Amino acid sequence: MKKKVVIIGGGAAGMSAASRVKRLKPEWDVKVFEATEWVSHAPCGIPYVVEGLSTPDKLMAAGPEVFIKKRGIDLHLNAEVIEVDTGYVRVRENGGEKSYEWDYLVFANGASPQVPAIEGVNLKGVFTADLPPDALAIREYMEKYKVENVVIIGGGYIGIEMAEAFAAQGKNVTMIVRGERVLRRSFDKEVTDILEEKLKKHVNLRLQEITMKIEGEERVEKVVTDAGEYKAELVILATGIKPNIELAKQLGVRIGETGAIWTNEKMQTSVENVYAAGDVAETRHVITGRRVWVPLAPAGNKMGYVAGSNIAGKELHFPGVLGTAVTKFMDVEIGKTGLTEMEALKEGYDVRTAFIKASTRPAYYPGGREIWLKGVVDNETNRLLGVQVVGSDILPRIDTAAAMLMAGFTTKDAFFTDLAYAPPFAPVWDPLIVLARVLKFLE
Amino acid sequence: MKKKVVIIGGGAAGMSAASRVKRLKPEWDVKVFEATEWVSHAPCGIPYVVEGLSTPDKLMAAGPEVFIKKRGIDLHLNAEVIEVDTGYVRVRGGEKSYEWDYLVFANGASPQVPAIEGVNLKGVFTADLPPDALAIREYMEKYKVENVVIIGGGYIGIEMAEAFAAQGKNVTMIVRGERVLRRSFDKEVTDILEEKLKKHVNLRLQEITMKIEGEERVEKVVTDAGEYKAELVILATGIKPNIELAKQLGVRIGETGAIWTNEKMQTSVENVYAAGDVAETRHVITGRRVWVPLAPAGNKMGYVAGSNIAGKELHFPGVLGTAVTKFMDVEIGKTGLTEMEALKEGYDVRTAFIKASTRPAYYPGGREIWLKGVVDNETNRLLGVQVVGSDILPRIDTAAAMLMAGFTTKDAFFTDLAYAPPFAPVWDPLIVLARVLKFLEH
Ligand SMILES: Cc1cc2nc3c(=O)[nH]c(=O)nc-3n(C[C@H](O)[C@H](O)[C@H](O)COP(=O)(O)OP(=O)(O)OC[C@H]3O[C@@H](n4cnc5c(N)ncnc54)[C@H](O)[C@@H]3O)c2cc1C
Ligand SMILES: Cc1cc2nc3c(=O)[nH]c(=O)nc-3n(C[C@H](O)[C@H](O)[C@H](O)COP(=O)(O)OP(=O)(O)OC[C@H]3O[C@@H](n4cnc5c(N)ncnc54)[C@H](O)[C@@H]3O)c2cc1C
Ligand SMILES: CC(C)(COP(=O)(O)OP(=O)(O)OC[C@H]1O[C@@H](n2cnc3c(N)ncnc32)[C@H](O)[C@@H]1OP(=O)(O)O)[C@@H](O)C(=O)NCCC(=O)NCCS
Ligand SMILES: CC(C)(COP(=O)(O)OP(=O)(O)OC[C@H]1O[C@@H](n2cnc3c(N)ncnc32)[C@H](O)[C@@H]1OP(=O)(O)O)[C@@H](O)C(=O)NCCC(=O)NCCS
Repeated sequence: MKKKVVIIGGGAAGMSAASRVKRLKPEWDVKVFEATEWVSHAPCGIPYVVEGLSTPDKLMAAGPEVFIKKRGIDLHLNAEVIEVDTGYVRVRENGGEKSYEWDYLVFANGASPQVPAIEGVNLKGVFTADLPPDALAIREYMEKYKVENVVIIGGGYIGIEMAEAFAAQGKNVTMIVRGERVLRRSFDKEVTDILEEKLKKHVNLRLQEITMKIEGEERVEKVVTDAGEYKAELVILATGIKPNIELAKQLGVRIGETGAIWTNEKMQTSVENVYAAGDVAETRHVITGRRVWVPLAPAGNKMGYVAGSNIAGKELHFPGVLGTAVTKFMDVEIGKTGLTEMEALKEGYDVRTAFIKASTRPAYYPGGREIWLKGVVDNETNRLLGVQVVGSDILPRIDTAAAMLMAGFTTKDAFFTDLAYAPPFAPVWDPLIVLARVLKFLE
Repeated sequence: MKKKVVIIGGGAAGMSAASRVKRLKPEWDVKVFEATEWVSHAPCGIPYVVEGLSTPDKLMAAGPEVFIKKRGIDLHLNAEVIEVDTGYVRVRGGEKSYEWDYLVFANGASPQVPAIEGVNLKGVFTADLPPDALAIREYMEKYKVENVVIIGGGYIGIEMAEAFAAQGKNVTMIVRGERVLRRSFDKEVTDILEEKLKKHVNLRLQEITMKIEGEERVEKVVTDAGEYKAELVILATGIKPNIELAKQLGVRIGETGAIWTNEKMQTSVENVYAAGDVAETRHVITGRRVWVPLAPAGNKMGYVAGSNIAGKELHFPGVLGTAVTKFMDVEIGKTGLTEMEALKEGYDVRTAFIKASTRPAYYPGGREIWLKGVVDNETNRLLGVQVVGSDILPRIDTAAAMLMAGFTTKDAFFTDLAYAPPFAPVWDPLIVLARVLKFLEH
């Protein structure tokens, strides 16, 4: 008969799972509790609302009424799950604080930014960019106060996307990076260097620097590091994120080695009838089989879909991820899929690599631009372990490579794949195919 | 020890194979005979040189000296192979014979000549090799051309129409069929390109051209429907493989009309290979033999043939029929089988046709993109994908990989495809397509 399903969080994962369950079991009572006023939202668009490319209401996919009226999901907004135990959840709503039973539970509860323990992080003008309310706050601050110098702490992709959003508004932007290069955790050097030459020109890039303090009157005026000081009337916090596991721990939910919630292929946790999905959830790597945490949106959506399916008695397996990701600074596109040279080495693979430059068009169609590719290959199988791409028109290479990795293509398999050619689209030898030829499969 | 290798034709296929052989066997005598002055040339760029996007010398990649001096290939330009027999080739001024131990037909395909009167008037052109682009340019400089007429609704017709429309000319398209590209795509896909095409070109469907009229020069085109003022005509009513020399050697011709080959690109005659637009190949999905005269396949075939000639065994799996082109801002392409082709092949099929956007609603510049999918009901495998609108390349190339590997609808759904707001919407259109199908179980 009928069950009560409860879902914690109204991001991509939560809504994916709610939609899916209700879709499969219309007669079921599917409740969602979302702490904010925002549902079906894209934190991925925050830099572009901040940059001013978009109005803040566009961050919402559909109307909460679509979920409630049209799809029949008992959506509670401004509802924080504060306690959780086996079969129960405790929630605060009208002010008021009330308990609800559940037969199935989903943690779709995301991840929030790491708070670096330096003094003055709580000044007015210090911001983290994680949910849509952050975009509103940043906009209202800049309207109330004249912000001219901005300082970004962190060289991850969020740092970079945020830097772009302020540089594009004519601001003086300074980036503080602990590492020897940007994005050093997720990409190899010869790839990140290409984005850096560009970044360095539009941003004061400060490598190998540890921020000690944020100083300021009623709110932020300066940032002090182990090297120098930097004028700043706005600070963007983005020094990594961590999964929101505190409620899970209350239920004794197994936490994976990554820090995120352990799941299997069906997105089940260690606790029966309890699932986890999205940025909170640890998953599987398609190439290594190791468990890994990749808090991105497409995976998050799929996990939600998968969890819902299984909750509703329709067995379905998530194979895992490839770590596929893309972003851009100005006209410089950057992305990967599969393992970097570093990751593959860490995993004990016997690897060979290649790094090549090519063009996006033939020399007889104009507008051809530079594109660079790095490939990583297991010497014992000739299989592609990963691909990194930087320059322009990278998406078809990344998406195509991703398919290839899903299927375990070799260098020879890639070479003979029937990829498309017309002069307006690409050069006669696709850059991905050139890469494949470079390595040259053998034995 | 050393062998004499001879290669007929200096297009993509010929040069691919010559480079490859010489690369593997530097001590071998590798001769190429190319009828024109052009080597390593791209007929694919002719519309854009005609449109004026490019100067005509950019149709050649590296100088002929790169091949001769730098790579050591005995390249003969302005050399037509006129006769061929077992072990010999006859070439032309001057006419002399050369021995061969291995032979490659890299000999392309030339346009079908429709047998209507006046096709040989000044101003009537075919667009197949680079000299054609030069001829078309010099004609337009010498004579004022204002009305252009294109015969044929294939991709060449369409690319040529764009090249004349973009120059402000009055362009009229005569098409025998009920729609453009009707041979290679389904209706609900071609219709999207047509709504656009119809606005910048006088599109005349279901019309058979009877006559080209003129004095010394073309002035008009007459069809079964009306007449059309015209000072320049493009004929693009299909192409056919150049097999006449092959027949002289008794080379097996496939059911398609092109030269039969196997995976190693060998013909029915020992030590004789074929590569490129002249060659019939294999279909990766159906296993049927098929002719797809396109450039990437042509290059690969050349590479494969060379490898095997030089004692390094290598197999070409075949093609998917992947292809893309564009009219103005309307991109069009496919990979794998259309609904029509799949039905012709006896598959039990289901399909889907969806519209999506290239960005999320919060990043601007999002445009419309439509996808058709064809799926075998007994395996859930993708048989083909068709795409029209904008930003189609990542869908087509990705789908192509998927077809190479035999992905199902579920395999596609769970593929880790990329997302950022500047690149695509949260649900990639390819993934939406896959979901639409829905993996069914017995
Ligand atoms: C600036 C930025 C840029 C990004 N860019 C990209 C990109 O380019 N590409 C990409 O693939 N991914 C990107 N991501 C990641 C992407 O936004 C997430 O992976 C995706 O939103 C995951 O959805 P989710 O539901 O798992 O978690 P989230 O979307 O983070 O949302 C979780 C929700 O749960 C709610 N919640 C938390 N605790 C409670 C509680 N106790 N009670 C009730 N509700 C609660 C929160 O209010 C929150 O709204 C980006 C993220 C950020 C912050
Ligand atoms: C207008 C047009 C647009 C195109 N657009 C696309 C596209 O968008 N995408 C795509 O993938 N493909 C396209 N193609 C196809 C592509 O150009 C060919 O597949 C490719 O050039 C094949 O190379 P090939 O050497 O096999 O044949 P070809 O390139 O035709 O070259 C064969 C050569 O052999 C020579 N030859 C012939 N007979 C003799 C003889 N007796 N002796 C000596 N030499 C001889 C010819 O002079 C010719 O140069 C297009 C073709 C045309 C004409
Ligand atoms: C949209 C959403 C809530 C997930 O719910 P969903 O209903 O599974 O997603 P969709 O709205 O695409 O799917 C609706 C249904 O219509 C179908 N559909 C029909 N025509 C379609 C078309 N032209 N395009 C897309 N989907 C179509 C879908 O395939 C799906 O099928 P189903 O009925 O078998 O489930 C979720 O993706 C979401 O929260 N999105 C916005 C926020 C976001 O993802 N941002 C994350 C961080 S950037
Ligand atoms: C170029 C052509 C002659 C084939 O020659 P090829 O040697 O097979 O291909 P390339 O010249 O690209 O390869 C040269 C070598 O350097 C390498 N290389 C080429 N470009 C490279 C790059 N950008 N970065 C790194 N390495 C590269 C290749 O891997 C190749 O390796 P090999 O030494 O193992 O052979 C053939 O493709 C051709 O005729 N092209 C012109 C025709 C055309 O483009 N269009 C035809 C119809 S539109």
